[PDB]
Amino acid sequence: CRNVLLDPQLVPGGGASEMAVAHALTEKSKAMTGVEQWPYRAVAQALEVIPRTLIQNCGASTIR
Amino acid sequence: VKNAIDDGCVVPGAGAVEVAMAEALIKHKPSVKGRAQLGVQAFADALLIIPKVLAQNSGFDLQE
Repeated sequence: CRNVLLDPQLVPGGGASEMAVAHALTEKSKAMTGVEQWPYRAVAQALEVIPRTLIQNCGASTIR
Repeated sequence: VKNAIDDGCVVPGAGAVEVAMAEALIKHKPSVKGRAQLGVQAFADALLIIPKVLAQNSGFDLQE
């Protein structure tokens, strides 16, 4: 409740909040096109684990 | 392909017929003993190895 109170913005759980930021980060990394792109490319890809994990968890094929 | 042009008959491919017999082998049709009932039960599954191995070699599941 307090997290709703402290933050009164409800954000969609899982991959919705996940894959969203990734492309930004990539585009970010791509718009930055430095070395730090690779961390963002790492970070944006670091996000994808949990939906993958959820697909890992659910029993379906994740990379699909 | 000559076996197609020599023969007026061609059997349909892509493993669609293997799932087709496995149930068409519907059992206690070998009510005889249960050894033939295994002989069919073992055999119904051997039919599907090609439909398996493809969906296997393809994405998703060879089974699902």
